[PDB]
Amino acid sequence: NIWWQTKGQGNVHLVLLHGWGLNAEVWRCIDEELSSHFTLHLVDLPGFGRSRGFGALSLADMAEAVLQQAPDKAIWLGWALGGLVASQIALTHPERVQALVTVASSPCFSARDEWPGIKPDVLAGFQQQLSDDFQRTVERFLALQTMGTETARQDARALKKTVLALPMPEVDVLNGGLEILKTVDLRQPLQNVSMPFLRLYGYLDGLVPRKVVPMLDKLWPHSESYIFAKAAHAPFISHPAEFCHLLVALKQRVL
Amino acid sequence: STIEERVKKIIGEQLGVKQEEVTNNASFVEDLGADSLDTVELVMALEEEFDTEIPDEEAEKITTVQAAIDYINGH
Ligand SMILES: *OP(=O)(O)OCC(C)(C)[C@H](O)C(=O)NCCC(=O)NCCSC(=O)CCCCCC(=O)OC
Repeated sequence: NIWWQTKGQGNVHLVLLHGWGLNAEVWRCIDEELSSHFTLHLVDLPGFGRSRGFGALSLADMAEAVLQQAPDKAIWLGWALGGLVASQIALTHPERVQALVTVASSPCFSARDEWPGIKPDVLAGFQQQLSDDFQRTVERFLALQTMGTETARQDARALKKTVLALPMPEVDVLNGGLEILKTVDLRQPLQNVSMPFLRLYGYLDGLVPRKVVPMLDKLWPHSESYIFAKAAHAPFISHPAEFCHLLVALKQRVL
Repeated sequence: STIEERVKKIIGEQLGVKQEEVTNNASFVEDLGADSLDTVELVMALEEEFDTEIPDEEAEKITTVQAAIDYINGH
């Protein structure tokens, strides 16, 4: 089944979806603060964390599984891979989503023509080392997420602790997640999302090149973006107070 | 199990070198092929093993095995 936790006092509901390789424990740096303004719903994505019933899934199947015990209505916040899951749900079940928020996430993670992203051979190399030396790889991935920031090392430590908090996911689940990132491309369909759509980014994020932000501003003129100047892939870890401040302001626009 | 041996074990584990082969003068980048990611991992591992915190200013200086031994010992 899918692990869900509800907490907090707020009048507006907020689902938090984590990124690849991690679990809902990554949110503990901000969940007390957020829980004072929202009713939080934290999820381990299918196959990850304590959501064990699952193997590799399509984005579509992952999203449907997550939707099963989601709240009736909520703001959906997805970080990185979770951002695709949030986006998928906003698209297919717009009535369940009061607002869509993505963080350090792209509608199309892999590079294409005129489209910045992760180079396919880079991704393939990664998927490979993963099959080979799984840790040294998961652990390098965590450092990759925080590189170049003033708090690089303690933030990597905080991410490592999340990983340590629970047994690691099976390699077929990890693999399946890379397949999603490799292949999914939501650029065109997301032009049609009608609910408020807030996109957050780290200026220093190597996994989602900042260059996509102006391009998405254009492609999704109805969406809004904010860049954290000194953040990489995990801006809520490196800049918790600024991050919570933005979500609180979003709440007021949802009424 | 001395400081030197412990430092060398961490370098050897981190970069993939058999630690009997690791030289005191070894350059992380030049000699060992470490990139900016490897060096972050490397510093984090030293802090862990030795239960200390290395400010970005010392960390930036630790470019060889010997520098790692030196810093760790005087603390
Ligand atoms: O330290 P340095 O000398 O500057 O070295 C920088 C390196 C050489 C590491 C440089 O940044 C580099 O090689 N970059 C390419 C690394 C890269 O972009 N790898 C992508 C691998 S695919 C991957 O990491 C998994 C996908 C991301 C997960 C998505 C998610 O949901 O987030 C948690």
